[PDB]
Order: sequence, then structure tokens, then C-alpha cells
Amino acid sequence: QVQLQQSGAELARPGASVKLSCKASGYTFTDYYINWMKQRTGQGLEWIGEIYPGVGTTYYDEKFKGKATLTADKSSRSAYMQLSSLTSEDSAVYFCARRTVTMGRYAMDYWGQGTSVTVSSAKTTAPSVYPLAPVSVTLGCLVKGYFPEPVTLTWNSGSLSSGVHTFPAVLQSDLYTLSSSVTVTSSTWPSQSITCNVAHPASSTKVDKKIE
Amino acid sequence: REHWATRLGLILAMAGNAVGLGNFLRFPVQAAENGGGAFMIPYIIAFLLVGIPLMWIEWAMGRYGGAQGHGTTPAIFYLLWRNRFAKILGVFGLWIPLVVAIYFVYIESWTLGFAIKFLVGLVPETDPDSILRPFKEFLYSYIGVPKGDEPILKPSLFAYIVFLITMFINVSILIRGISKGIERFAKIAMPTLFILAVFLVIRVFLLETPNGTAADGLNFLWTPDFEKLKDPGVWIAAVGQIFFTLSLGFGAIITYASYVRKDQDIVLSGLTAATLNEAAEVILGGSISIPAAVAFFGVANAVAIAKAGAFNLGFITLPAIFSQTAGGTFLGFLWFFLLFFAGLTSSIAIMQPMIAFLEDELKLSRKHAVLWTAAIVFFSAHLVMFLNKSLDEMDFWAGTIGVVFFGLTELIIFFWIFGADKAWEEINRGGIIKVPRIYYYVMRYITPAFLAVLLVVWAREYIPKIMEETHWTVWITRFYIIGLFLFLTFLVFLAERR
Amino acid sequence: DIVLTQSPASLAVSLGQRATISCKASQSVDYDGDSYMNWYQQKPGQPPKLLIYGASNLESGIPARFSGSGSGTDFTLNIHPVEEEDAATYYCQQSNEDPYTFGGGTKLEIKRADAAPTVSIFPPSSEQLTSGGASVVCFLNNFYPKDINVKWKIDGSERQNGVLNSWTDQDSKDSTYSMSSTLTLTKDEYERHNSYTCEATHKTSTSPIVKSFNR
Ligand SMILES: CCCCCCCCS[C@@H]1O[C@H](CO)[C@@H](O)[C@H](O)[C@H]1O
Ligand code: NA
Ligand code: NA
Repeated sequence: QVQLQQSGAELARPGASVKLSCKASGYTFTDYYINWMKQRTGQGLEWIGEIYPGVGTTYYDEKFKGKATLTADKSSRSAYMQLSSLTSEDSAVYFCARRTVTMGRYAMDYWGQGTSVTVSSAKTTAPSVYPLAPVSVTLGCLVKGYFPEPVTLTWNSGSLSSGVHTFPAVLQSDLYTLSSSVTVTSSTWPSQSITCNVAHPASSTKVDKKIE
Repeated sequence: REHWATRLGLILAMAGNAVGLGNFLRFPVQAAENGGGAFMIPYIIAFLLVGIPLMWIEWAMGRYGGAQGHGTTPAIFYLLWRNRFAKILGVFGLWIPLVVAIYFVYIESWTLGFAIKFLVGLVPETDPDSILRPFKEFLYSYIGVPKGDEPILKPSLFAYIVFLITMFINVSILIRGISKGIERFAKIAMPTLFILAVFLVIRVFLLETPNGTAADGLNFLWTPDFEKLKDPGVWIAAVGQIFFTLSLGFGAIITYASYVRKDQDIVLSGLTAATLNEAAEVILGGSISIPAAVAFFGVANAVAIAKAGAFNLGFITLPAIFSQTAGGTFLGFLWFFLLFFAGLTSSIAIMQPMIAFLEDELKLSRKHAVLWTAAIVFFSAHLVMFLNKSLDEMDFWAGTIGVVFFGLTELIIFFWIFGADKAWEEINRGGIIKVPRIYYYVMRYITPAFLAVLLVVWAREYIPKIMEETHWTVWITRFYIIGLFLFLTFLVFLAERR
Repeated sequence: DIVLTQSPASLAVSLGQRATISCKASQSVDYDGDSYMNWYQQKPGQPPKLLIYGASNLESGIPARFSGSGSGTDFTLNIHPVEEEDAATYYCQQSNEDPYTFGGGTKLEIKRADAAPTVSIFPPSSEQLTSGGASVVCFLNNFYPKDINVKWKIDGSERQNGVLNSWTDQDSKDSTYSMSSTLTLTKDEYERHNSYTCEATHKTSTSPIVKSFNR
């Protein structure tokens, strides 16, 4: 059960510092390296550097050293990376991964879900959830005026996953906007209940029903 | 920074370093003098508690430093221990292999010269003296042993010209670098070396005279007395032999390992190289010298031959023995060609540390590093060539006392100052097999304990004699090698400044 | 640095056909008999997945449809036969020397039969109107090819001011695409016009699909 878990949804103001974590388990933490990856929205992967927790030694890509700092606590089978003097260009997703040491196969066979770091001066804002009833039938759920990412738009409390299209949020004027459609049989609605669940970690969660 | 091209090349190069004249000359003499077959008990223990662990450590320290672009101890010691004093202690890692190379490449050239002589049939031709004499006189005329009171050696022109050829051969290999030079040569020399050894072992085994058979000598080197074990001198002799045979404490292994990729195996690779050397020593090495000697002189005298010294055995006794058997001339050529490859693969290993420093720290090109090293060696060797007992003086301070002290030094820095846990995880990383957990305690407590005892014993037993009994000429060498340490200390200084 | 150049950047293949990506290294990535080239698959929203290691070695758990080959500086990823779930971006990665480097990545599109968008228009919520803001949503779901455009029309007049769009990546199931357009306005400006219409231009029809209401 090799697993790498990372902290998530870190927000920080320009110039400040942030420290991502990577809790590992299911394997001998000391026999492997842990390296970090930077991926900006809609772009490729960048190697930041790696560390061998068993000895403590670290390696950086010349581009990232000074910006990133790799550490690791051998005891808690955990590895950390601090990003300093944050910029708008530091806003991206960061992956930690386990790199195998056996040869000849130096590769990353296990990854963490990744951490989305956002660097902005915008202030936290709760989302406004709006039901979208029609004028198969298609229903929708609009979530506007929130910050920062992410939110959690589920429909019937997890159930009813088919026919759903949750679109990626879009930033505009320092406020995100999200939407999601759900296509069901005409005989199913409004005959049956269909509720929209929207969760915002930074603020609060709302739940509204598609009536009419 | 260059790396070893292949796993095999690495092992054959490392093994090439360990394999030396000691495998064929020093071991048979030591084994015969220290209990014969009984000598194997302390020998194997020393191989386990001191030999292997220290080898893995040097391998690891080398690979560790290499990953940061350092192949010499002045830098590596400083990495493991951020302290001004660490860089000075590291200077020994340059001083030892340098001083040793100053007299070893010359000793090496001898074997080549003899090989050239035996090949051309220019070798000399009743009692044990009228047979040995022509060869003693041959050797002494070669290296120029003084027939007078003066402490001056008078090497033959042939001897001198061969040293230049030997220096040239060394440069030719080193100047091509690691993979295309040392490694490429290692892949050729090592198989060649084992073929000559095996061939000789077979040919020698077929020797028989009314005085004895080759099988007799084999049934003496391996017949255990099991009474010498009580004598603590044998344990000290065994630990010494093991330490010398694996070429530990020279800083040569560290330099070689610094060309190993950061997480490429060193546990199994190191174990393999060590095994190759032990096979070439106890099996091949301990089956040529003594057995052949015993074959003619007899079971009787066996002690005398061993006692007569490891040097007289290889350069006087055997050649004379060969010149007695049929076709022994070509047989003697194979003996010295074997000893020449044995030395050639090691001289390049002890000259590399200096080369590495110049490249890594002073940023010299390989060509300039090799040639400047070659110059320092060639020049310095003149002190060994013309000054009597100079070779002996260097061999003691650097090749005897120095190596052991440095061995204990690098072990304490890596496993104590640097961190026992960190050091352990460093050694095992990338290992095809993991180092037996028991070795964690051995390396930390046992190994350093043995080395400390070996130093305390060798010191209390050797230094007072060297300081008082020796001729005054001894200072001209001490002065010069002290200057060499000061010279290297200055280079390290300039390196940190740049 | 060893730069890796993948090709093509984009690729479209049918459900039975073979997909071939290539990775060209600036210098050899081989060492002592092994080729340190690796291949990863990344679906949108999740981390990369190890498909091939050592250039030709199939990672445990990965379907035999994926195969690796090549050495030195030339490598190719092979997917055959291609399946709907193979829709993702693929990266080649070298582990020969620091620093580790990835290829540009190749987005693999799974070709399906054409399909018109299921357009739906939604009037501003009653809760939103009272809030002071009014916006109209228009979903265009499950269509292919991916190329499509929308035009907002208020009283027959084009409207580009205050429009937000958002696409989803190709579905792992039916290999289609979906889009969400959102025209936002002020309350009093919304209740100052007759009707609202969102037009959808797509390969499937010469005439753009139209959906509208009259508040
Ligand atoms: C620093 C460079 C010095 C060059 C030579 C150093 C001195 C000794 S040479 C001397 O020539 C002699 C007569 O022929 C014999 O000993 C041999 O022939 C040859 O040794
Ligand atoms: Na040896
Ligand atoms: Na040798």
C-alpha cells in the first residue's frame, strides 16, 4: 500500500513563504529518493530537485535552488519543500514522487495527488450557489463569486455521477466562477429530487435543490 | 565529470588495484612464517572484521564525494566534516599515494626490465650459491646496489631507460582518462594477469626433483600448526596482510569510486573486486612462489626461503630456479610479465588521486593533470633511484604507518563525525545486495578498534628503531617527503582560494 | 541538461488503430546496457502514471497494449490497440543525469463519430436576480470534433461583453467534449431587454444550433 499524501490548496501572498509536505507509507522510506515536480496549468512538468532521506543529501535544478528548499524527517517518513519569495509565477501544481533506486530503473513509480499553490493578493470569498432550472432534461448548478480554488460540486451527495459535467473554474477579477450540468431522464425530474452540493474549504458549504 | 562505462570495467579496475606483487610475494612469505594453514584463521577474520568493512567505506566515501564533483580526500573529508582541520587530514589522501608512486613505479619498472632480459635470453646461466650468485649479481648490477661504503645507488643505463619506458606506459593509459584509459586497460590486463598466473601455477605444480615436489610445498603452506595462534604476533601479521592486500588507506579506492554514478551499486561490486583479489592471492599467489622453491630446496629449508624475505624470493630465488628447469627462461619471462601487469594496474591507481585533485580542485585539463603528475613523480623518483634506503624510508612512513593511520582516520570521519546512521544508509544505497546488519556494529566499534591496535603495536615496535638506528641519509628523504606534504597543503590552499 | 523533444505534440487515432509517440534526446541516455528512458501517462486532474521504464520495460499493472522501444537518443511509445480511456497526455523522461527532464508531452485524442452539441439555455436564477446580479448559462454537452464556437445574441444583436467559457477534456468514456458559456449582466440591464439567445456553430450543421427564451 505504497502511498504519498500531500498538503493541499495552499494560498499565499506575494513575497511570503509556503511549505508543502509529503507523507509517505507502505515502504521503507530510507531506501528511496523523494523528488518534486512543478506543473503550471496547461503546461508540462518541471523537475525541481530530489532528496535521499536516508542520508539527507539534496539535489536541485539550478533554476529552482534558492526558490525551493528540500527537507525530510526520516522519523515521520515525511518529506517537505519550502517555496520562498513567492511570485505569481510560482502559482502551479507541485507533485512529490518516489524515485526508485534499483538499477537499471531510476524512475518515479508512485506519486502524490499534487498540491495547488496559488500566489495572489485577492482575499478569500464565499461562493454564491445558484440553481439552474430549465425554461432527457438537463439541469445545471452555477457557482460564482468565490476565492480561492477549490470547491467541491457533487450532486445527490455522491450518488448520481452519470450524466454530470463539472467544468473547470475560471478566474476573472480575482473571483472564480464554476458551473456543472446534470442530464437525467424526463421521467426522473422533477418527479424525483435532485440537489446540488457545493463545498468551499476556505469559507463554507451550501446545498440547494433544483425545484420547479 | 567522467564515469566508469561498465559494471565489469569498474570491478576489474578496482580488483586490478588490489591485485599486486603482494599477492605473489608477500602473502606466501607471511603465510609460511605465521602458521602456514593456521594463518588462514586470523587471515579470514581480519578479512571480515577489517578488510571488507573498510573497503565498503572507502567505496562509499568515493561515490559520495563524486556526486559533488570531488574525488580526493581533502575535499571529501571536508564534506563529511565541515572543519578546517578536516582538509589538512585529507592532505594525507594525496600525500600517501603520491609518495608511494614515487618509489613504486620504479620498483615496477624492474619487473619490466627483467621481463625484457628473460625474453631476449640475456639472463645469467651444483650448490645453492653458484646458482643463486649469478642472479644476485645480475639484480645488484641492475638497480645498482652499492659495492662500497658510500650510500649511493648506481642504476644501470638499462634500468634507467626502462623506468622512462614504464613512466611512459603509465602516462599512455592515464592520459586517456577513466573509461577509455584505465577501464579499457583493466579489461585487458586483468584477464591476461589471471591467465599468466594460472599457467604458471600449472607449470610449477609439475615440478619434481629428488629434493622435493611442488605438491610438497602446497602440503606445507596449508598444513596448519595451530600453535602460532597463541602468539599475538600472528594476528597482527594477518590484519596487516589483509590491510595491505586490499590497498586500503591509500585513498586510491576513494578516487576510483568517485567515478561511480551517485546511486550505482558498490556493495556487491566492492565485494566482488575483493573476492577477485583474495582468489589471486591465496589460490593463485600461494601456489607459485613457495611450492616452486620447495620443489628444489626441499621440504627442508622451507622456513629459510620464506625467512630470506619476499623480495629475494621473487627477484633472485625463482629466476635461478627457472634457469635450472627446461625452458625456464621463457618461464621466468612469464613470471616477471605477470609481476609487471600486477604493478602496472596498481601504479595507475595510485597516480590517479593526484591527477583527480588537479582536475577537480585546480581545474586542470586531463592532459595537464596527467603530465604534471608524471613530472612530479618522475623527478621525485630520482631520490629513490640514487639514494640508498630512500625507498625503504618512503615505504615505511607513507606505505606502512601512513596507510593504517589514514585508514583509521577516514573511518572515524565517515562513521562517527559524519554520522553512523547516515554513513550506513550511504553505503547501502543502490546496493544489489544489502550489507549484513551485523556490520553496522563492526564498522562502528570493531574495525576502528583493530586499526587502533595495529597502529599502537606497529608504533611501539617500529618508530624508535627507525628514529635512532637508521643512517643519517634517512633525513634527506624525510626532508623531501615532508616538503611534499607542505607542497600539497599549499595546493589545497590555492584550491580553496579559487 | 538533456532536452527531450516529443513528436507529435498532438495526435488523433481511432479505437482500433495504433498510436505512436517519439522522443528524441539531445544526447545518449544509455549506460552499461540499460536505457534510462521512462514513459508517463497523465489524465487531467491527476498525477502522471508510470507506463514504461528502462525504455522497453512494461510497468506492473499497465496493459500490454503499451510497449516501449528504442535506445541511445531515439525512443517511441506504442499504444495498440487504442482505447477510449487512453485519452491523456504522455511524457517521456530521462534519468541518465541530473537534472531530470521531461518531453513536451503529447496529447492523445481518441477519434469517434461526429456528434452535435446538446445545447441547453438557462435563465438567471431567482436567487441571483434578487442578489443584484443576473447571468444566463448555456451548456453545450457531448460533442465531437472538439472545435466549436458560441455567439450570444441579445435582441438579435451580438454580445461579447461579459462572457465566460470553459471546456472539459476529452471524456475517458465516450470520448466527447463539453462546454459551458456564461453571460453575466446587471439585474436592471437584464430586465431591460426582450429575449436572450445562444448560438452554437459546429461541424455537424451548417446552420448553428439555436436555443432561446423570452424571460
Ligand atoms: C632531472 C633529469 C636527470 C637526468 C638523468 C639523471 C642522472 C643519472 S643518469 C646516468 O647515466 C649514467 C651513465 O650512462 C648511469 O646511471 C646510467 O647510464 C644513467 O643513470
Ligand atoms: Na592484494
Ligand atoms: Na595490480
